[PDB]
Amino acid sequence: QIRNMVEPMDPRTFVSNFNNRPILSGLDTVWLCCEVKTKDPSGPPLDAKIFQGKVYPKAKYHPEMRFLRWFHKWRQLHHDQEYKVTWYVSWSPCTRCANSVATFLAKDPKVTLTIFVARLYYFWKPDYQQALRILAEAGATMKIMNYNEFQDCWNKFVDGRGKPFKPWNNLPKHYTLLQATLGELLRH
Amino acid sequence: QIRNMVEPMDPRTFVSNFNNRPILSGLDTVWLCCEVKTKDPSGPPLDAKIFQGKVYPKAKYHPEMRFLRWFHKWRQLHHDQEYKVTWYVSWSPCTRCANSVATFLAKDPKVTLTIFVARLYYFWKPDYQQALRILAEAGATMKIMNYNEFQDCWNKFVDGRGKPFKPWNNLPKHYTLLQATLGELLRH
Ligand SMILES: [Zn+2]
Ligand SMILES: [Zn+2]
Repeated sequence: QIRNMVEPMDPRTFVSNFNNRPILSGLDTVWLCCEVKTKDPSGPPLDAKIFQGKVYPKAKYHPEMRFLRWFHKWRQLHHDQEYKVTWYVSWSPCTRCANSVATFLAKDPKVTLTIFVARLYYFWKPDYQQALRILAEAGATMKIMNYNEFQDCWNKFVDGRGKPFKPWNNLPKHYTLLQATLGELLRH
Repeated sequence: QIRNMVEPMDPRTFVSNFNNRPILSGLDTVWLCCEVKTKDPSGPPLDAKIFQGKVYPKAKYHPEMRFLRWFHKWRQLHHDQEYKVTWYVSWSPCTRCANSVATFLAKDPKVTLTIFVARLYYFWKPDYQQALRILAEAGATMKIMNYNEFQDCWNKFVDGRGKPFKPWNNLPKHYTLLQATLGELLRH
């Protein structure tokens, strides 16, 4: 049970940065909730951690970059086998980071990433639209966080204090918008 | 010109009821701006009108239903030829209105409708989704109002007032959302 493997983030912090209002400003931070497993989806969570970084460049200090460096040294300490990573990230990847995660997934065919985004990041600038396409073109499975993944993220990475998940009104309103957007953007 | 054929609506009313923030309810009414034309769209508009209806049932007082009765009476006064109707309605259609318009478009292969919605109405509830999916059958061309269609509507149906149309913030961002949602819902 990964609640001990990580240093769970604050409830007032989660409700703020994982709010899925598609157009939102005032959140300068992107929170990545990481989780490593084997080619199995049914066994134990093998390792887990929470990265965070601020959005202004350099992109070398972004929570998807902190992951890529961490997972490089971590892959060394464990045996060569197929891994299944999955992210619960607050904002979608930026443009430079999407290129890094693509070069990574390309070199290393044993890992297969799955990113759940709470919000799509600059879904209107066409640079960021091809960033999402770059990822799904490298093998990364891109999805929108729905009620289950918001809940499953609360249980696993928060000071839940046994408290159960409290969903805001307009969650599936925003979900239907964001899924359909990600659906159109990835379409080719 | 058609600013003369109708009873132009108020400027403060148009920005109010045609604002395209995908999520809205503080809005009790639905506004339908109609326009009938010939086979050739490069000709002038034959007639035009503004309907109104409150959003609560029965659907008999919905602005797309007042049209269906009005257009039946108007059809008689002219010779039979092919009409190209186009709506600029603020909310998308409800479920029962969509049945009317589908069966209506079915009786008369000479009419071809084009509906421009400013917002999708209850785009998350699953029946209101096959609601748009009906009109898509029986031929209705479904589209989202982008800036051009908002502008063209101000010109034709709004008491211009000698002040220019000022488009509201995030209009083409909201367009991306609603355009993506509608697109996915119609293939679904
Ligand atoms: Zn980045
Ligand atoms: Zn109706």
